Amino acid sequence: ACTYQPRQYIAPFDRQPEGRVPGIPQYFASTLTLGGYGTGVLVRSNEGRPTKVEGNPRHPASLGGTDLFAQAEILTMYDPDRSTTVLRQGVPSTWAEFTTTLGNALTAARATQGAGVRLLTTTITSPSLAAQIEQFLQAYPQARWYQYEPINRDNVVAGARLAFGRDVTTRYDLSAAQVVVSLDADFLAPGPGFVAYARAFAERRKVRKDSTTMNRLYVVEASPSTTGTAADHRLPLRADAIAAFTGALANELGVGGAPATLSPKAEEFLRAIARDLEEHRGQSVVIAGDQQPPIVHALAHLINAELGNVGQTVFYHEPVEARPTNQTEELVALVSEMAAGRVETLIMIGGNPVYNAPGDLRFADRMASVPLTIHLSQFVDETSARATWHIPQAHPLESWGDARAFDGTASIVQPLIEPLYGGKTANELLAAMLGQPEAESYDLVRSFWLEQIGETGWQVALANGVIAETVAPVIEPTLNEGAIRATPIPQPGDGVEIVFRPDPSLFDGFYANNGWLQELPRPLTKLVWDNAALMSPRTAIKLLGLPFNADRLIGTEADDRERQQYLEQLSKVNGTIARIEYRGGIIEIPIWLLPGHAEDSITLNLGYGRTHAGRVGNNVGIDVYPIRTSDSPWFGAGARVTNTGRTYLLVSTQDHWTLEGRDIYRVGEFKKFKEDPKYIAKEVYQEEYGRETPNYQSLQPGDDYTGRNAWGMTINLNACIGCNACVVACQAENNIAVVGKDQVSRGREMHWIRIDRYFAGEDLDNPSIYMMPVNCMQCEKAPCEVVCPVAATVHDYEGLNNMVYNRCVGTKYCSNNCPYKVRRFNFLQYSDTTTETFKLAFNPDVTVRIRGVMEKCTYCVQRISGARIAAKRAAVQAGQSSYVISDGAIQTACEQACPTGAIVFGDINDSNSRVAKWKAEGHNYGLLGFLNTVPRTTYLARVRNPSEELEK
Amino acid sequence: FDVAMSLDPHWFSTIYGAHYMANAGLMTLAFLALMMSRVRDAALFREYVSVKPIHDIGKLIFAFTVLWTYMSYGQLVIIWSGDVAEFTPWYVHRTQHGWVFVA
Amino acid sequence: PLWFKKVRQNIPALLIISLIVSVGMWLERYVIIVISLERDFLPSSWDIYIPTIWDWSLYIGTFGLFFTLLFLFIRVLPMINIFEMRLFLYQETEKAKQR
Ligand code: SF4
Ligand code: SF4
Ligand code: SF4
Ligand code: F3S
Repeated sequence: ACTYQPRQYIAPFDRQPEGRVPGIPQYFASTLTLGGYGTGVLVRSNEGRPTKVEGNPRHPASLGGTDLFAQAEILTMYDPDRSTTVLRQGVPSTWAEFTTTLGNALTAARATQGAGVRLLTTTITSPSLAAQIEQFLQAYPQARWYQYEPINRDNVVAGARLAFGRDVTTRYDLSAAQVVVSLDADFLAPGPGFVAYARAFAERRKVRKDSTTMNRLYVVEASPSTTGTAADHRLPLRADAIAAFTGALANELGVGGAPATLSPKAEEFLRAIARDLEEHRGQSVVIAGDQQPPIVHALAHLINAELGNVGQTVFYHEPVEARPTNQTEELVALVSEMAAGRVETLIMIGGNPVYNAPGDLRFADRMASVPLTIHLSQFVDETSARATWHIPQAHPLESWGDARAFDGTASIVQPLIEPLYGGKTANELLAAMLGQPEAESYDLVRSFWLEQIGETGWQVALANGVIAETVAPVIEPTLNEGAIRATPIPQPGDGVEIVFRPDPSLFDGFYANNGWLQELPRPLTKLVWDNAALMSPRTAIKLLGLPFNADRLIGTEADDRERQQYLEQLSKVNGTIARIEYRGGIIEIPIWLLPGHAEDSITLNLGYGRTHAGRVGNNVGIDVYPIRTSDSPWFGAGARVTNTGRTYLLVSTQDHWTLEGRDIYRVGEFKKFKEDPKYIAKEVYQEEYGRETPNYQSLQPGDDYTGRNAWGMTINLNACIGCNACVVACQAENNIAVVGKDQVSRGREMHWIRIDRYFAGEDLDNPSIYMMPVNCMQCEKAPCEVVCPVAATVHDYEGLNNMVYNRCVGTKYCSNNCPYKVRRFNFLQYSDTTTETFKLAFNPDVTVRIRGVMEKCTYCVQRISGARIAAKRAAVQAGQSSYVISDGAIQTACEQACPTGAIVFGDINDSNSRVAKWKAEGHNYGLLGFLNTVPRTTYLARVRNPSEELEK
Repeated sequence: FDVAMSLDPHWFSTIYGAHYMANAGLMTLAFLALMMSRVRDAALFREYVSVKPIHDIGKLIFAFTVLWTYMSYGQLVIIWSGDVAEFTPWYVHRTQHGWVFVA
Repeated sequence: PLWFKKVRQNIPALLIISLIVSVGMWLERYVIIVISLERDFLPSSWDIYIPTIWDWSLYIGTFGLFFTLLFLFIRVLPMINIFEMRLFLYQETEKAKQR
């Protein structure tokens, strides 16, 4: 009641760490794996605790950039639902008891040759684990490995075996690819080598005044994605007709294939693809998606070889996946051995087989046949609950290990903290099965990596983020024409198809407990906390019997606003439950309207419906894995939609999918941009004012900002792909709270940056998608500052917009005057207070907001203050009184996360800075300029490079 | 709106016109006070007009003066604080090339 | 209907018109604030406003506090100014004296 503040005790160390300065965060080089392939990350430890993850500039596949999963691994480690103890049968047990039971069980196996012993891991690329598994197989000859995961690359290795007769790894160097063609290949999505491909593609799309060339992207996909956004031409073909499309493409170029009866639009698309190809030989690449059948991969290799792209844009290396194999076939063989009762012991290392296996395999029922089941899941997953001897697994941020990225690099997974709840790694278990219990994970990876690179090599590897000796050698395989020519090449049919796609934020369902990813609005859909059956408007009209024409969305420029109003009226059918019958299964999942979807195709997103997940996501979405089948894991044949009425509430962060004829998004052509980079701005202003220049006049003086630092930001629309990595980075850096689905339904999501798609163009059933990131524009004449009565929002000496939490009384007037609506309010108590692990995840340099205050983008002021203090201290310690900040000294979290490099931050006044050079371009513009706000965050208009045969 | 505001079709004000009525009311009130002082001895005022009507008209002139100032300041502060570029050129020209001294 | 004289002299018509005017004034404040705030410059920042039960409860509650204070005023203090009324009576008597 008195004394203003309590006692606040302070507990220091008893022995100081040798290399740590208290109050100074440090950085460590580790590796994060997505689908078994590694990604070098630079992770920040504040006082021995991981808090932020950023890119490792020294590591390929992460040249200073990360994906949303690498950013969200921070909160995934701090989940309060992670496993803490060993469970024999749900009973808390010990590690020594499990070791004795494993040794006794393996003694019985020693009487045989391990015939009953079976393994079950995911896509393994770690050399240490692969060497220990091989040693265990030499000790037990009749044992089998059997690796499987729901998001695998079985079609890639199958196509490589069909074409070259051996296992090869295909790498794409997009930096020298003027024409790129994607056959249902979502290479701009989180996958193998996603950051490197997205960076090279973006740097080829960043056009300037002196620029002279620009690459072109062709994509053919069933459901639109991030790759289709950055495409100059997009063809919404069905998922089954893409194999026949590839055959027709190979046939048109004069190479062995098969002609196919296709639509006139697909015929004109084949024409243009073939014409732009053959004119860019060695400057082109054809990419086949992992979802497409093996024949599509083989035909793509053949097309690339004939065009001369091999050795220039397509490179072949030795396999980097340890054992490359058809994982679904090995899973069928394992469940067959389980049904026959041959297996006696089944050891699983992650992957959640009970939830991830296809529905027609009945993994849970056959799992009872094997008496001893053992699992390491890092959570109490569904499989561990139905298994004996559950062993908690150590998080990648608290364990020793290694991994291999695409093209092979063999980076080290360096821990940052002792395991919180204990928990062993995979190689520790493999050493336990090798008669070596109580083996330290440090000594295991250190013993394997020694005697190969040396002690000085291990020290250099820990210092940097890579190992310089390990890289996949370049090989030259031979192509088999007869095998790839004599292939059935399946044709579409059987009616409405189902396309199984990984969820953009949840992947295989591992991150269903992560609040940051579950709340992240999905790209192109903007849904949160839920799962839906995505279908085009025409498909929903025809199949669910909805009373709309779907032809009124077609029109010209004269009736564009009327078509947008009809699309608004049509969006009212979102939420209708549909009883999809695929192959003996009814799913009963609500529907959602995605305009770009191909007709007669429904996209179902994986990773929902879990029952033994954490408190977050414990019962979200409808499980699609039961209807998933082993014969076709990505495509479907025939389905029965069966509309049931019985609406379900779906929640979206935008609720309006069309810009109502305003100057929000600017698009141009490269041929006209070359002659004059300012032509887009000269347009609009003529149609709005009759002149080529808007003579905006203001009544306020503002401030000068001449000899001082002026912080500014530039967003390049030609590089944004909607990967939503900047949003998770902003959440992880600025302690942004996580509200429930109920609070998002009422429009109370808290996000300092948001990406908006606007589905614009003719037809509105085949629309171009425009993604645009929006944060605080930092208006020099900010209207949000002239309305807050307590002066809680003012302006900074450097032109920044100061939003002070402890002064806001919460009038909510600062938001109504914000033209861009980039201010979020704590209507209730949103920040977590009780959970200790979430309190450990908070960034100590940012205050955690309480109920009744406002938030908005602060240009990551903690990093600006740190660099300014460091610059002043370096200036006075040398006796200069200069105080000068380098260009790359400050990097906001959204700038570092972006794998494409679309966000550039720096000093406006320093003319040699990258931002000053970018803002001087002809296509640099600021949103809502008619309001004299003078924003410091500007946009670079999107420039397109379309073909003349398709446009004319 | 038609005679005066249409001179610059790029600008419009909703309070305008009501400002004209208060302006015309102040002008005709001062005109009435002048003409009353002129004809104060017409043998009709002398027998039927006292100081009460003169005091009431003086109070009306005072009330219409503060009313006109209130309308003009209201229009100014609305356009000034909300720095929208479609309404700023009006007060730009009236504050430029010496016109500020008139204001 | 207030333009006419018979309606202006009718008591029930005045009560109904006053009630309708009060409802229309609340609707006008709603149109000015909520409708204008729902759809702004950026179409992506568009949403709908649906009031809950608690702000309604505050509304009826404010009516009750208003009427509680009025009932206490009419119970303790005189609701018509007395000395002004007797002065008005004296003024009307003087006016009738001067015809
Ligand atoms: S700006 Fe954000 S959404 Fe766009 S590409 Fe960069 S990280 Fe992804
Ligand atoms: S974008 Fe909004 S919050 Fe940011 S400075 Fe401008 S008005 Fe203020
Ligand atoms: S600059 Fe910082 S606060 Fe602003 S959007 Fe980017 S990460 Fe968030
Ligand atoms: S009005 Fe001001 S008091 Fe807070 S809610 Fe906005 S900064």
